[PDB]
Order: sequence, then structure tokens, then C-alpha cells
Amino acid sequence: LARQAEDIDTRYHPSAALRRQLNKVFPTHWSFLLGEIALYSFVVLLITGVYLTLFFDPSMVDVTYNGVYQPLRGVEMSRAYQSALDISFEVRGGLFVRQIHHWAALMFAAAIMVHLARIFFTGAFRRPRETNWVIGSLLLILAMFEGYFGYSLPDDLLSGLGLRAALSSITLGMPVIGTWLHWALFGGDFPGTILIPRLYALHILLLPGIILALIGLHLALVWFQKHTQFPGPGRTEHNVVGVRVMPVFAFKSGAFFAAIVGVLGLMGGLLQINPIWNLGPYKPSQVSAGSQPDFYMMWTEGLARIWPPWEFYFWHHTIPAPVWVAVIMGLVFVLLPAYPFLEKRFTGDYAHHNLLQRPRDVPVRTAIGAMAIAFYMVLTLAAMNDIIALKFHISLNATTWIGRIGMVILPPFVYFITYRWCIGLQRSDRSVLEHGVETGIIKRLPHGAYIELHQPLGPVDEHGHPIPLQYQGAPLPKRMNKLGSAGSPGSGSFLFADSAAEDAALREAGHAAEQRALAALREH
Amino acid sequence: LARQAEDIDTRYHPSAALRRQLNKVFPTHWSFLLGEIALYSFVVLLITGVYLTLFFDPSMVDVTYNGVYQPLRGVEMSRAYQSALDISFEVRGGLFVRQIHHWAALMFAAAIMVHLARIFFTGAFRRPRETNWVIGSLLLILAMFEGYFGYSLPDDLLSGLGLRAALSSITLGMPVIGTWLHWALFGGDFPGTILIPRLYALHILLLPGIILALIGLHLALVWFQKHTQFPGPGRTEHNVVGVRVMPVFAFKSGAFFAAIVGVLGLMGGLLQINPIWNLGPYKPSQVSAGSQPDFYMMWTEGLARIWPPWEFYFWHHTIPAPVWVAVIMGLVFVLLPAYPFLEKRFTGDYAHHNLLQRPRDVPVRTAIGAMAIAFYMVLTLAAMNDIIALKFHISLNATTWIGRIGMVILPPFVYFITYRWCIGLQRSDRSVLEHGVETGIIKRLPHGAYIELHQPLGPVDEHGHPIPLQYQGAPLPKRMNKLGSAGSPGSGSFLFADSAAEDAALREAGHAAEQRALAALREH
Amino acid sequence: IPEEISIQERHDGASREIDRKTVVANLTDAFEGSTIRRRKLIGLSFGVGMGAFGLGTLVAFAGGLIKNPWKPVVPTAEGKKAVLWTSGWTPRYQGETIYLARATGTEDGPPFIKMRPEDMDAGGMETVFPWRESDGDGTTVESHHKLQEIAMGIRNPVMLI
Amino acid sequence: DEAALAAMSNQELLALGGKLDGVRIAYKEPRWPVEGTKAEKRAERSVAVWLLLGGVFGLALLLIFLFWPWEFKAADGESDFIYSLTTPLYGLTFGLSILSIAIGAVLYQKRFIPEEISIQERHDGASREIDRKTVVANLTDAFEGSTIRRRKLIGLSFGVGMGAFG
Ligand SMILES: CC(C)=CCC/C(C)=C\CC/C(C)=C/CC/C(C)=C/CC/C(C)=C/CC/C(C)=C\CC/C(C)=C\CC/C(C)=C\CC/C(C)=C\CC1=C(C)C(=O)c2ccccc2C1=O
Ligand code: HEM
Ligand code: HEM
Ligand SMILES: CCc1nc2ccc(Cl)cn2c1C(=O)NCc1ccc(N2CCC(c3ccc(OC(F)(F)F)cc3)CC2)cc1
Ligand SMILES: CCc1nc2ccc(Cl)cn2c1C(=O)NCc1ccc(N2CCC(c3ccc(OC(F)(F)F)cc3)CC2)cc1
Repeated sequence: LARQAEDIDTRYHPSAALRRQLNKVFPTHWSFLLGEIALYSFVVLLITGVYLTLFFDPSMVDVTYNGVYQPLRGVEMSRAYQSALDISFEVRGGLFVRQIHHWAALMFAAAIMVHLARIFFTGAFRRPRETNWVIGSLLLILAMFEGYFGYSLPDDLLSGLGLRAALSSITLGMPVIGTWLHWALFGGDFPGTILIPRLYALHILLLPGIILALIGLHLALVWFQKHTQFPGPGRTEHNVVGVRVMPVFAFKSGAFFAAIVGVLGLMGGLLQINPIWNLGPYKPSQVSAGSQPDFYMMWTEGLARIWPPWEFYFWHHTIPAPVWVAVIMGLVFVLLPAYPFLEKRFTGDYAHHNLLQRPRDVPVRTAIGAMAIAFYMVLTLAAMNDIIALKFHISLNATTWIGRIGMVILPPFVYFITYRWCIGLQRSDRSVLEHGVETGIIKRLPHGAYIELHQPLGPVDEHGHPIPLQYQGAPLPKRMNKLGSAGSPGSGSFLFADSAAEDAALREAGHAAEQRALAALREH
Repeated sequence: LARQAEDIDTRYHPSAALRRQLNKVFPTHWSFLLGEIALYSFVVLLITGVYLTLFFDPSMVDVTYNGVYQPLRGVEMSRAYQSALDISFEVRGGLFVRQIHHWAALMFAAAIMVHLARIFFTGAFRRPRETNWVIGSLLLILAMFEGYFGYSLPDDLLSGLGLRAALSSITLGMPVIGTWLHWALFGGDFPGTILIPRLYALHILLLPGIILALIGLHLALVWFQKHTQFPGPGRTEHNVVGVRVMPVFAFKSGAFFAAIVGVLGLMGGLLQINPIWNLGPYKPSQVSAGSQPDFYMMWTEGLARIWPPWEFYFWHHTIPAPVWVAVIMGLVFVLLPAYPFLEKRFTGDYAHHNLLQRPRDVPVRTAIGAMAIAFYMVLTLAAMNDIIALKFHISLNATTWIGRIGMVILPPFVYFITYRWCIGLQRSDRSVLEHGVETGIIKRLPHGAYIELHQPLGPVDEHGHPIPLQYQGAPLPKRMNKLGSAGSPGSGSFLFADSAAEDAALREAGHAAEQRALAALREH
Repeated sequence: IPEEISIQERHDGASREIDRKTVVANLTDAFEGSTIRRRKLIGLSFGVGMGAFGLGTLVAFAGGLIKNPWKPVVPTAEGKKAVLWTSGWTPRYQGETIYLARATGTEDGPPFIKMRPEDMDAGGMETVFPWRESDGDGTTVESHHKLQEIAMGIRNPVMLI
Repeated sequence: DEAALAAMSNQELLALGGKLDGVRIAYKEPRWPVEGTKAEKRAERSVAVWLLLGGVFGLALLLIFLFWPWEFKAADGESDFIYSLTTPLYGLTFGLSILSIAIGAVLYQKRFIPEEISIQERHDGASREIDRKTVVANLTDAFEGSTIRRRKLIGLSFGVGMGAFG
């Protein structure tokens, strides 16, 4: 479209920033898409939530149902619960959309956690990027609380119990402020008339706006501080080796977006999540057995379950037990964003870093991370006590005490094992550097001796033994077939062979192109 | 803060984009702040609306008031009206905040209209900036509809009448689609149960988001296509003469922001707007006498009032009168964004332009704009028929016919007068270019002749008459005192004089600096 | 799509000294030229003024939400108490009868009915609510409101063993 | 330049930055060339009293918001007239405080910050041919290299598929 392109060029003349953005190089490691997963989940959340806002009515006034769902006719409920039932049963395709919304929220949280694990273990938070780590931590906290406020909207029995217990009766117990916070937030005592509209406003407008601003800032910082990379053949602290945006990277990103949307649609159509009609409207007099929040608050619930009943009563006052949960959760939320500064104070290393570390080269940090993950898993499993004790025949008090003791003895055990495992991996790497790659072939050496036919990775000395290499922070091959050793199948389709000339030509050109890629990337 | 600044510099190294943005030059004309006014009004709207969302409940269920406002106790009303009454009477400082909100909406609309008038009359929409004109037009439409949806939220008698008439019964009358649109929007017949929540979602989330995106794009386009300027001493089509951002422009912008916030606070505290309690809750059986919308929809109302009753009845069908209002409204909204292309097709001028035009140098466009403004004023005054006929003792039918005839005879009269006025101004400029500036002094010239002692603006010939100058698109002085002719008062404070040395020194240095500024800007 | 490899030339670290020196000179000259450093009174008055405006504004912004949890609003037999100490089981006029009503789950006339001690065996449990016969059954709108407020009170339910 | 960029004074650095950006500041002038006079002290005192007023009435806003009778009291027996003045006082204190601050700032800019004129070097129009040719070559090569032009079936099936999904 020559005329339109030229007229855009005389009116705006970008032609240089477009060239500067079309030539940007991005590294290609499978581990660098765990943030794209979260970004795409957030986009799907935005779209489905904008759809949902056209049918939801966030009031707490009481009505009688008089709808299509018969086992609930004549029951008195709030207006939000009725609006959610109307979305579920009286809009063509509404149940599908809210199920997609909930599944996308779950995938958002899970992808954020996996991305954080990557960032922590590879060491991508060092000198140039502590602030980007901090922004990520804030994003994590906001996502947690946004999901909570979200699933507490269509007030039914389970959401009501969660709200009541956690919000009302942990805010009510804080030492001095306490009830003042409770009355500022609820407008009075727990079941009010302004809670659900306030949560609705917080959930559709404020927290999404803050999250959008922080995500923009995060991606800008990642764009202008170029990406990190793993050590390898042609990689230095001064260059980025990968593919340009122009043909390839946008294509791969868009295809990944479409595949994630496909997975979310499939599992939002085939699996059922939050069937609010099986529950009832919230009433302060009735309860059920499950309880349980979504899996990103289960650690908070489990911590409240397995913490012993230690209270303090002094003059004319009372400090209850959930205060402990409050300070422990605050301590966790404060220890997360302040980790890079702690590590740089303790190790005393303040240099710029653009090459990542393999998790096996840093045993102490890997052990710390494994200990934290074990602690989190214990806290999460201590939240499904009832389900575990019912399905697997175990006592309930037994599960409580198992959690209460594991909380102390599992983290150090995991630390010890992880440290020893990291050093074992290092030794296994050094052995294949010193000798060659084991091929698995045995010989008998006419004077009855068995050898195993190693294969060298570099030069050899006078008597056939390879000269040992030096470690360079890059992974080493361990299987002979990963190196081209046994390959080149036929060149048919699946049941009929091709000609021999075609097979030879294709094999030979493929070999040539492989060798040229190798020789080109070495030499730079 | 040397340590912090340097560590920011080794982590981000901007140091060049910051220098590129601290040296940007902005022209300084009083007419270039009419967009800042609208921007600041929008910011205040955002803040006050975020405050308001914490107390509003958008339901249409019926309740009995039982509040503090006594003349309404026992009356049955919706939940939105009760929430608005509770904001007004039971939150410390809520009435003040909603009055600020409404006044800021009004100032937003007025500032947008004045800014559009400037952009149109100075010719700042030519070749490089048609798309920026288009974005501005879209912003105007969105602001209109957002304000409408906003003041229709606390459903009282006036807002209900406005909704009913305009929305329901103009959407109901469209030729073929019609009732289908009505039922898709209201969920059924007019008074539904999903209207107010849907308007709430549209008003706090969607339209503000679209407006924010469009404002960002608008300001980006203005930032990267540098500002226009008026012709003058050292101004060319290739440079920008003004002040740098660094010390001055940010300071002036912030001071203007604070002054606008001050004006809005004052007039939101001292003047009363929309007293919903004097009205009642909306009921389809009762009505009042003044049923006008805010001043940016008054033209729509007036057009509906003064359009004659022309309907068409053919086989089994009916085309009512408000269809006419619909097509005229759409025609206006389509003719606004497509004006630059019309003018470039009609005049045949396709060149780049960075210097503005004085409205007196383009008589035809100025006459067109004056005609459009006269049409708008007629339509707006035809909307307050009742108030005009009541306060000023005129018949009501008389006002209807006055509007109906003015709608045809006022625009052309205004066109004619504006054309002649522009050419008169041009001639007045040419006269002071040919001769000098009239001083107003009379002499008697001993043979009884009266002359008037002109004052030349340039060189003079042999016999004292000035040689005529050439017009350069810049304004010319007309009063002798605007040129330094009679100045230099005393240098006291107000009642006590200073020393003579101080007075002489200050006067003399001031004169020197003025002369140096002049001589410097000429020579470049 | 063809296979490719590229290299990007990071150019990280501190800026070139040219840009650092020029931008710091620009900032320092913009600051020293205003002469604000040797104007103490203007600066300090400006500070106090902005601080007072900001404080007053923030207090007015966050002042409509704050409520006192201990103001007496609930009428009882010894005056008026705070909400957090009344229960609905609290007597109102010094000797009123409050029955232990039970829920029936139906809305013809009774959502709450009185109880007798013989309506329970030695291994039973039942939830009960305060009745206050002046509330009546759920026929009119007034009694319906009273009953729907009895049913939703976070300190009302009681187990009868 | 050089390493000897140091030992250079402030004004040469500022003009160097300006010329690097294309800005050429002409006619920079202080406001008070003579030393301490009474006019300078008077202007400083006038600029200061406005900010003092702004702060004083911000404090007044705080006090009024805290200690003023605000509840609805309207009737015809006890004519309140104190409740009818509760919102006007909020507005009168808030707006006037921030207006005084703004006026003080404008006066400070008008009477103490030096007067200047600058010129910016627009550089408008089409791009240099270098960038146009290079970017169009990049786009054309990225398109022709994928060979999609001579693959009709893939393109048309892709189009129909995306259209149906959308
Ligand atoms: C037009 C009008 C005036 C006519 C009048 C009509 C009428 C009368 C008036 C209005 C009436 C009403 C009914 C109108 C209805 C309007 C209604 C409310 C429409 C709502 C609009 C719409 C449906 C909302 C939903 C859609 C929307 C929410 C989705 C947009 C997606 C969002 C905004 C983007 C967020 C993400 C963004 C910040 C990042 C973008 C991606 C970035 C730039 C690239 C990603 C990326 C980056 C940046 C890396 O650095 C990177 C580094 C290493 C590896 C990978 C990456 C990587 O993938
Ligand atoms: C950004 C992160 C978000 C998260 C983690 C999240 C999470 C949730 C969850 C888990 C629910 C419960 C849905 C159900 O159980 O049926 C929900 C409800 C809802 N969400 Fe979101 N959401 C997000 C963003 C949004 C956005 C951006 C919007 C609107 C623009 C939105 C609109 C809604 C609405 C209206 C509901 C209530 C409707 C219903 O419950 O059926 N959400 N949210
Ligand atoms: C952007 C342009 C906007 C305009 C022109 C506008 C206009 C209006 C107007 C005139 C009212 C009537 C207020 C009254 O009479 O008391 C109103 C009400 C309201 N506005 Fe806005 N508004 C805008 C943005 C917003 C935003 C961004 C929000 C929230 C984030 C918001 C929230 C509200 C609420 C909740 C109400 C109803 C509360 C009440 O009526 O007291 N508005 N709007
Ligand atoms: C015990 C938890 C639990 N049991 C069950 C049982 C059944 C079901 Cl279905 C769900 N649950 C949950 C549950 O939902 N857990 C998620 C959760 C936990 C805590 C918080 N928090 C609110 C704010 C508080 C707060 C706020 C402000 C403060 O002021 C300060 F100091 F300034 F910050 C201090 C504390 C802290 C805890 C939210 C969600
Ligand atoms: C007559 C107006 C009026 N009389 C009174 C009397 C008393 C009071 Cl208090 C207020 N008023 C008002 C009033 O408030 N006027 C503002 C107004 C006018 C028209 C519209 N309509 C919205 C959408 C419709 C529409 C929808 C879809 C369309 O799509 C299609 F069909 F394809 F074209 C086209 C048009 C048209 C405009 C909104 C607000």
C-alpha cells in the first residue's frame, strides 16, 4: 500500500524507531514464556469481566427468587445471588463465560507463581533488576487479593463464611485499631448493607487499574533493560544471542497466545467450577463441611488451622490468637520483596550481571528456595484436612498434629537433601568433563578385561585419553543419541518410501546446514 | 542526592532522554492552555468519582426511606435514590464532593467546546494534524454521552423523564431495528430492573477507560508532532520559539492546575447544583415543569422541540417524528470529524503547515464557524422556552415560532455580517501599515489646517512620510501607549517613595534588558 | 520460516560522561538561576503552606469513612449500649418474655414457632432464635421485616442440647 | 570531545547540551541586576504573604472539618442556620487555600525566575531516505522470505479459518 505508507511517512516519519524495534533480539529459551502465560491470562480476564459486568447487580437487599431454577423457588436471597443465578441459568452462554473467568483467574495465579520460581532460582534479580523484582512482588500480592474479592462477590454460603471468618474476625482482633478498621470497612457490624457494592467497586475498577499500570511498568523495564541469557557457546555479558522480533518472535508469541486461549476455553467448557446453585444464599445460622478458599489463600487458612491457641490477657484487655496469623502473613509479605538486598548484604557481591546461573551452581540459594516451597506445600495441605481425612482414612487430630510438626521438621530436612543433591549434580558434571561421554558399550580386551568405550568431547593426547576440559557454566551432554550418533531414518511419509536421490539430497543438505550453523556461532 | 542519582544512572542510564525532554521548547500564548483546562477537569473528575464509588448502590429495588430527611420519610423509593440521599445527608462532606463532581463535569464540557473553537478558527487542523482532529471529535462525543449517563444515575423524577423520553422513545422509533435495540438495551419494556446497574458499569468503567486511552494518544501525538505557532518576528515554518520545559513550563502548568482546582472547589462549595431531595423518586405518573438536561444536550432537546410534526404512514407501518432528530443528530456527528478533508477537497491545498492563521485572514471559514455557533445558540435557547416565557413575559407559542424561524434566518445573516467584519478588520490593518499609528494629537499649522501627527513604524522618505510596509501575518499596534510612549511611574511602594539612585538604576537596567531581548530575537 | 541467529550489542552501564555532565549542568543552572537557595522566607512559607493544604485535604478525604464503634445506639433496659455488646437476647423493658422459637422452613404463616420441653429426645440438638411474641407471624410487611432481621443476626443462634 | 571535558564551566556545558539537542537559548537575563534594594525585599514579602495565607486557611479547613456542626437539623422550630453554612465553609476554605498557593507560585515565576527565549529546530517532514529504504527493505525481506506469497492454499485456508473463528 505504497500511497498510504508514504503519506504516513511524510506525516510522522518514524522509519527509524520502527527499524529500531523490528531488529530487537530476544533469547529463545522455553523458560522465558512463563510470563507470557500470565499476561495472556490477564487479557482473557479483562475481556470476560467486561462481558460479565453487563448482567451483575451488586446489592444486598432481600428478594424472593421466583425464577427458573425450581429447587430454590420461594427462598429469600440477596440481589447479587439472584443476579448470579440469572447469569447462570437465563443468559445464553453465561455459565460458560463465568467458568472461563474463574479458570483464567486460577491460571493467572499459578503462572505467576511458576514465573516467580524461575526468576528466583536462575538468579535474574541481581544488580540491574532489584526494582523489577519489587514490582513483581507487588503484582503478586495484588493478584491474590483481587481474586479473593472476586470470588466473594456472588454472596453464597461458602463466600459468606470466608468473608466473615477471615476479613471480619481477623480485622476485628488487631491490638489497638481493630474495631475501628472493622467499622470503617464494613460501615458497622459484619453483615451490613455497603459491603458488596464496595467490593464490586474495588474489584472491577481500582485493583485492575493498579495492576494494569504495574504491568505496563514491568514490561517497559524488561524492554529497555534487555533480557538476560544462559551461558553458552557465543554468549557474553555484552551481547544478546537469539532471534529478531521481525519475522519470528511476534509469530511465536501470537501462536502461544492462541494456544493458551484454546486450553482455557476447553477446560472452561469441560470442567465445572464454583456451582453456586448447589449452595444456598448466605445465612449466618447454617454452615457446611468443606469451607476452603481458592488455592492461593489455602496457606493462610492452613496457618490459621495449625497455629496453637496462645492468647494474652492483661489488665482490662485481650490479645486473641489470629493476631499471630496477622503478623506472620505480614512478615512473609515483607520478606518477599526485600530478598535481593538481604542476599547482597550477606554475600557481599555488588556487580552487574547479565548471564544467568544454573540452580545447581548455587547450592545455598537452591536449598533456601526448596525449603520455602516445602513450607508452602505443608501449609497448603494442612488446609484440606477434612478432605484428606475423609477420602484417605486418617484421623483428623492426627492430620492436625502431622501438620503442626511437619511445619518444623520438613523444611530443614528438605534443605539438607537439596544441598547434597546440588553438589552431587556438580560432581556428575565434572566427571563427564574429565573423561568422555559414556556410550554403554562393553569390550573384553583379550586378557579378560572389561572397558566401557567413552567418547571424548575435545582433543586427545598421545595415548588416546582425552585432555580434561574446563567448566564454562553450560550444560553438558550425557546421552550419545543427543549428539548425532544414531539418526537419519528413512525419508518416506509413513508407509511408502521416497526415491533414493531425494533422501540423499535432503540428508546431505541438512548435514551441511547444521555444520554451518555450528561453525558460524563458534567463530563470533 | 549523589549516591542515589548515580546508582540510578548505572542501572538505567537515561541521561539522554531526560536531557532530550528537559530541553523541549513550548510556545507561550494564552490561547494554548484551553486544553490544559479540560485535562485538569478530567483529573478532578477521576478523583472525585473514585471517592463517590465507595458509597453508591446501583439497584432498582424498592424500599421505604426511613432516614434523617423528614419530608421524605415513609416514601417508597429505589435503592439508588436512597444511596444518593445517604451520600447527601449522612456522610460528612459527601454533598460537597458530589457538587464538585457535577461542577467539574460542566467545566469539562465547556473547556472542550472552547478548545474546539480555537482549533477550528486558527486553522490548526491542516495537513499534519487531521487525525488529531478526528481523535478530538471522538473525545467530544464520548464526553457528552458520559455526562448524560452520569447524571441519570441517582434516578429521580427529572433524570427519569430524561431517560424515558430521549433514550426509550427515540430508540423505540427507529425504522426497522427499533424495538429490537430497545429490548436489547433495557432488557424489556422501559422501566426494567437492569437499566441502572448497566448504566453504572458503563459510566464508571468503560467510557472512562476509552476516554483515558484516547487522551493518552492525543497528548502523545501533540508531543511528537511539535506545537504550532503564530507568525511573528523570529518565527518560521522550521523552528519553535518559546520557553524550555526545564525551569518554566512545568512551573506554569502546575500553577494553572492549582488555580483551576481552586476555582472548582470554590464554586462547588458556594453554588448549589442538582438538589435531588427537592425532587422525588421517579414515578411514571407524575411530572414537573422544567424538564431540561445539562447544557450539552440542550441542543438535542431544542431540536426535538422546534421540529415540525412530519410523519409518514404507509402500508401497515409508521415512521414517527423523532426519526428526524435521529438523522439530524447523526449528520452533525458525521460532519464534525470529516471537515478537514472537505476543506482540502474544496480549496485544493495539500501542503504542510506549522504557522497558524489569524481568523481575520480567512473570511469564509470564520463566517462558516460563526454561522454554526449561531445555529447552536438558537438550538440551545429554544430548549429553555418555559423559563424564558415565564421570567420574560413572552408567549410560549411565540417562542416556539421564533425558534422555528430563527433556525433558518439567523445563520445566513450571521454569515454575511461576519464576512464583512473580517474584511473590515483587514482594511483597518492595511491602513496602519500604509500610514503610521495615530497618536490623537491635533495641530493647527499656521495657515489654519488640522493634522493628526501619525507615528511611523519603519523608515521614512525625504519629505517625512513613512514608506509603506508589507503585511507579514502578525498583529500590529494601534494604541501609542502599548508601544513604550508614556510609562515609567515612580518606584516607591504605594505611599512612600524610594531613593532617586535606585529609581534611575532600575529604570535604566530595565530599558537595557528590553532592548537586548528585542535585538536578540530580531537577528536570529 | 528461515532459521536465524542474531547479536544485539547491549551497550549497558553508566551513560557517556558527555550526557551526565550536560544534564547535571542543566539541572543545577535551572535551580541556581531561580535564586531560591538564598530566599529562605519564601521557601519555608511555601513548605508550610503546601503541608497544611495537603494535610487538611487528606483529612477531609478520609474523614467520611471513620465511625465510632462505641456510640450507644441500641436501646436496652439500662439505657443504650454499643452494638458489640447487645445480642438480640437482650431484654428491652425489664421483664419481657423471649421465647426459644425454632425455624420451620416454610412461609405460609410460621417461620418461627414456640417449643415445649417434650419436643426432643435425650440425644437431640436444635437451633433456636429469640421470638418476642410482639413480632408476630410473617403476614404483614412490618412483621416480615422484623422476622427477616431476627433471622440474620450474627449473635442470635443458639444450640439446645 | 575529549577527556578534558572537565575544567569547563557551567555555561559552556549548558550551551553544549543545547546544541546537542538543537536548542539555542537566546537572551537569558536575571531579574535583579542591582544588589539588595527595597523593591526586591518588597517583592519577596509580597510573594511570601500569599503562601502564608494559603497555609493558614488550609489549617482553617482542617479545623472547620473537625469541629463544625454538620448533621441535618432542618425544621421550622429550631431554625439552625449553622447547618446551612456547613458546605459553604468547606468550599470557602479549601478553594481559597489552594488558590492562594497558586497565586503565590505565579507571582514567584513572574518576578524571580529569569526571563528567557529559546528556539527548537523542528526537523519536520519525511524521513531521511536512509531510514525509509532500510525499513522498507526489512519489511519486504521478512515478507518474501517466508515464501507465503507462492503458497496460495495455506494463505486462503488461514483466512477462512480466522474469519470463521472471529
Ligand atoms: C465511537 C462512539 C463515539 C460512537 C457512539 C456510540 C454510543 C452512542 C456511545 C457509547 C455507548 C456504549 C454502548 C458504547 C459501548 C462501549 C463498551 C464499554 C466497549 C468496551 C471496550 C472493550 C470491549 C473492552 C475489552 C477489551 C480490552 C479490555 C482488551 C485490550 C487489551 C489491553 C488493554 C492490553 C493490556 C496489556 C498491555 C499493557 C501490554 C501489551 C503487550 C506488550 C506491548 C507486548 C508484550 C511483551 C513485551 C512488552 C515484552 O517486553 C516481552 C519481553 C520478553 C518476552 C515477551 C514480551 C512480550 O510478550
Ligand atoms: C484481573 C484479575 C481478576 C481476577 C483474579 C478475577 C477473579 C474473579 C473471580 C474468581 C470471580 C468469581 C466468578 C465466579 O465465581 O462466578 C470474579 C467475578 C467477577 N469478575 Fe473478576 N477477576 C479479575 C478481573 C476482572 C475484571 C477486569 C472485571 C471487569 C472489567 C471483572 C469482573 C467480574 C465480575 C462482574 C464478577 C462477578 C460476576 C460473577 O460473579 O458471576 N473481573 N472475578
Ligand atoms: C469522565 C467524565 C465524567 C463525567 C462527565 C461525569 C459526570 C457525572 C455527573 C454530572 C454526575 C451527577 C452527579 C450528581 O448530580 O450528584 C455523575 C455521577 C456519578 N459519577 Fe460521574 N462523571 C464522569 C466520570 C466519572 C468517573 C470516572 C467515575 C468513577 C470512577 C464517576 C462516578 C460517578 C458516580 C458513582 C456517580 C453517581 C453518584 C452520585 O450521583 O452522587 N464519574 N457523573
Ligand atoms: C483464617 C483464614 C480463613 N479461614 C477460612 C475458613 C473458611 C473459608 Cl471459606 C475461608 N477462610 C479463610 C480465608 O478466607 N483466608 C484468606 C484471607 C486471610 C486473611 C486475610 N486478611 C484480611 C486483612 C487482615 C488485616 C487488614 C488490615 C490490617 O491493618 C494493618 F495492620 F494496617 F495492615 C491488618 C490485618 C489480615 C488478614 C484475607 C484473606
Ligand atoms: C429529545 C431529547 C430530550 N427531550 C427531553 C425532555 C426532558 C428532559 Cl429532562 C430531557 N430531554 C431530552 C434529552 O435528554 N436529550 C439528550 C439525548 C437525546 C437523544 C439521545 N439518543 C440516544 C441514542 C439514540 C440512538 C440510538 C441508536 C441509534 O442507532 C441507529 F438507529 F442505527 F441510528 C441511533 C440513535 C439517539 C439519541 C440521547 C440523549
